[PDB]
Amino acid sequence: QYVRIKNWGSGEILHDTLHHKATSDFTCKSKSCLGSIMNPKSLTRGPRDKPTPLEELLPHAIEFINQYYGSFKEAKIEEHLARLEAVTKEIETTGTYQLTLDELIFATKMAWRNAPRCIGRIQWSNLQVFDARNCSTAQEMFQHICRHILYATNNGNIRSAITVFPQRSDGKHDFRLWNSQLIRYAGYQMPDGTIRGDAATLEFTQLCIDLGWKPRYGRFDVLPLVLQADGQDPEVFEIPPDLVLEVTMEHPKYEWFQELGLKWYALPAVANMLLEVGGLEFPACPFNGWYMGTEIGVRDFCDTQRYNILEEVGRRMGLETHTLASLWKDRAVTEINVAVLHSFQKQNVTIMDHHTASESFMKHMQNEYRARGGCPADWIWLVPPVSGSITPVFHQEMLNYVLSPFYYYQIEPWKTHIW
Amino acid sequence: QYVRIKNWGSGEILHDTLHHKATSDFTCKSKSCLGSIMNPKSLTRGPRDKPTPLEELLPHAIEFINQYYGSFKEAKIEEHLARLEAVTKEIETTGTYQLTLDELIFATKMAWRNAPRCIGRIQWSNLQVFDARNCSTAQEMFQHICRHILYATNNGNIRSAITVFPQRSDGKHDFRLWNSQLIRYAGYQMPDGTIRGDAATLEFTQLCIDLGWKPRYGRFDVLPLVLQADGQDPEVFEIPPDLVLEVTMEHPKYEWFQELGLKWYALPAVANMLLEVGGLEFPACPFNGWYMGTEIGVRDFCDTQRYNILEEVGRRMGLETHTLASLWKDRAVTEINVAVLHSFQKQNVTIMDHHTASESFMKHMQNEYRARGGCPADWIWLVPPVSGSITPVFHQEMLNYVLSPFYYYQIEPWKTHIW
Ligand code: HEM
Ligand code: HEM
Ligand SMILES: C[C@H](O)[C@H](O)[C@H]1CNc2nc(N)[nH]c(=O)c2N1
Ligand SMILES: C[C@H](O)[C@H](O)[C@H]1CNc2nc(N)[nH]c(=O)c2N1
Ligand SMILES: CCCNC(=[NH2+])NCCC[C@H](N)C(=O)O
Ligand SMILES: CCCNC(=[NH2+])NCCC[C@H](N)C(=O)O
Ligand SMILES: [Zn+2]
Repeated sequence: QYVRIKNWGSGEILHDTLHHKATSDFTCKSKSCLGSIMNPKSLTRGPRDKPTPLEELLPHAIEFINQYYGSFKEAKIEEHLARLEAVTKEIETTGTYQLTLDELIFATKMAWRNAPRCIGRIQWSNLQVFDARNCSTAQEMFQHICRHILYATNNGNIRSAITVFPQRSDGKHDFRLWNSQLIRYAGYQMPDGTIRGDAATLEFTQLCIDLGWKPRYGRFDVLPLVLQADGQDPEVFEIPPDLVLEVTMEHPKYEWFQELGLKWYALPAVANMLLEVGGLEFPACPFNGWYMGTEIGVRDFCDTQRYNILEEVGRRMGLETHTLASLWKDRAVTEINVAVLHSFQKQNVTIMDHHTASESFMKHMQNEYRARGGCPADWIWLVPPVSGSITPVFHQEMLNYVLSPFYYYQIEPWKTHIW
Repeated sequence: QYVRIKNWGSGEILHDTLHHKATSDFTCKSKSCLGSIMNPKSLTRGPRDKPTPLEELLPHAIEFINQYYGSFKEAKIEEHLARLEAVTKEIETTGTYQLTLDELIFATKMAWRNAPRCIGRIQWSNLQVFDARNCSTAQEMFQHICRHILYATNNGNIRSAITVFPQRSDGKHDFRLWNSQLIRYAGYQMPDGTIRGDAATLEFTQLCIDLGWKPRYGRFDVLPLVLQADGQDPEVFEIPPDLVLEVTMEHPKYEWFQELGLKWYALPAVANMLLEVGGLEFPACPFNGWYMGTEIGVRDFCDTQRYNILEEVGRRMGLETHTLASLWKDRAVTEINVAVLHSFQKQNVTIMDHHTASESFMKHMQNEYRARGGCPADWIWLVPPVSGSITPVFHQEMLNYVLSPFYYYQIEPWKTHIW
């Protein structure tokens, strides 16, 4: 039956039945809870050595095809049954199968719809799908990505999109983007122990250098694309500068803000996740949506492990930077968030504030429970890194489980690659 | 073995072995996660009808006695073995047993030390224990509580303390405080649909009225003590006003802040939890520590389901109160937090800001892993309702499990009481 779920802000009660359709075991044990683990094996889908067993594949394929045709208003049994038969024959004859374009589209949106850590899921149906399942070379990958970045950016009017490269076969010819995001700044560990740029890309940045890339040693040096096609070693490609849209940071009151020399890319695109559907796994499917202010303002700029600009902004605000109890951090981070939002709007780059994001997600979660009696949600990721209880999602109890289709994490390509 | 746990702010890794000592099953399933549930049955310890089975009691009692004597630097096998024998005889002869004062003290501090939702646990060893296991009447309960409130308040220099009433026997003669907190404001649903006071005490407040208490219908009317002794019906007692220390709210810049007419009690004391130790359950053991700013500033004052004063403060700050994306809520809530801290310090009432609290907890969590290879922690409760990622605990992965001794929740007394 259903798990009773409550919203303490409204007192509203919901019944989750959808959690029944969950697959394998999640992160938490029978007597313990590992919900605050960032990368649990339950959310990861690693390497392959041989094809996936027919006994396993077929059952999943049937289920997905059933899910697909099931999502239709006005059924099509005929086509449905015909498709079931066709897929079976294909698995029998080929050892796998191919999704129709419409099923891929459906699958990409469902996997998004089933992403528990995503707060923008109310947009799940508005998604552009670029079919690159035909791709054969890295150069071709590079071309597909450039087309993706260009379409997505749309001169600042960001559009959600995903590019689907070839599915995994024997797992010995994997298409993979060694990048965590299509566009990201490099991090360099200076000779003086210092760190210039984004400390989070330190390892990858060093990899790019090892792959022959030339380090510019700047705080905001966009990293190269490191593409691996058909199991082949990775080839490094520079992204055409004209394609990378950026926003320079400035505050609508503090004119000294510009003097910080801050900026960020406008396109947030996850590059290293794997799409799972009907038995199939796509280890290469970069997708993107648009930014939520706090991602840049709070995390990227203020994380102690990222740009860490919070004390500097505090000093320039003339705050009691040495009195933790003065709440100067609360003050600074809020002004940084205003700079980030204001700067995007000014330059006409689509962005969304955390309050608005939280509010729309609640609307979505309600549609979901009403539509399919549930919505997989990770409270720990869905609550903004600032203003927690000030947002409605904080007061909402939720269930986190892995359905299918789904976007999994993967093991760092350079850790599991036979050069 | 150990569960590897990481802190993404420092990159530091920890090994949790302590989770091994966990008892029953927690909240989360094998394929689902219910970590965001406020009141899971795994954290609740309900009513009793008959004594607790000797087969169950004895094993737990032995374990606790072993834990107790084990916590000693320089062992005392002799006394240890002697105590094991004495407790056994007692269970055999009486059908239960009594803890020595020192074991009760030890047990109250361990149960605190084992509270995953508590951020002040670095103070776990500094706790005053008032032994009221001899109490027989409500009047006596009322006297013990008054003594507790007086000792704890200490004219503003708050001291942590707990009062332990008689343990449960057959569960048909339970000592219980029908209150959620020793000191709390009443909530009244006005005739006009409105709500005056604290909306969170609406039901209880109505109960008090039903028990003959006279409603003053004010925004800050301290509620009466509703004590139930030896299974007897609850008797209502007014708390001596002189004993309830309060702080009037005022901002160190906005002089209009006082015009809001806000104030809060200085003593946060949980009244309705149950202490569990060596097979024994104490359904009545009010305890207290001191406030952390955000509890009042963010939750009590700004929760939409509490006093909900956030838009009013926003208007009086002249903020774009109708433009959610302006981040006015971030601005107001921060000033309210400054009012709350400033007002407590001004009136010399012990209080702690969330930044300082988060920092000390990290120090504690480190002592714990180093001391006993673990620390049960609920990330969802331990992260402040504001400034999330700005605090170190947000970047710390943690394991949540129920050890013993432990402070459990209980079912609302008025739901399970034979009048
Ligand atoms: C259109 C607006 C969108 C917004 C505003 C949005 C917002 C977010 C945010 C705030 C995160 C948190 C990232 C972090 O904290 O590191 C996230 C994660 C995620 N989103 Fe969305 N999202 C959007 C679109 C998408 C799209 C188009 C997809 C996929 C087709 C998607 C899939 C996911 C997944 C899988 C994660 C998890 C990433 C991870 O675990 O690192 N999102 N999203
Ligand atoms: C001395 C300083 C203390 C501080 C600053 C502190 C702080 C906190 C805070 C912030 C909460 C959150 C309450 C909420 O959000 O509703 C909490 C919960 C809790 N604390 Fe502590 N605490 C302190 C002392 C104590 C003491 C003395 C005990 C017990 C002997 C204790 C046991 C617990 C327990 C069981 C909870 C859970 C309450 C619930 O689930 O509603 N704390 N504490
Ligand atoms: C340890 C903890 O799980 C980790 O810091 C999480 C918390 N919540 C988060 N939420 C989002 N959206 N993104 C993150 O990176 C994190 N980090
Ligand atoms: C739904 C969710 O569990 C609930 O709102 C929690 C979140 N974290 C919390 N954390 C603390 N300290 N106190 C609370 O009351 C809550 N409420
Ligand atoms: C990839 C689609 C979802 N994208 C998104 N809203 N942001 C999450 C990734 C960007 C990352 N949080 C950053 O600020 O660097
Ligand atoms: C009871 C000991 C722990 N107390 C404490 N620090 N606060 C939690 C209870 C008070 C509650 N959060 C309130 O602001 O109304
Ligand atoms: Zn869990």
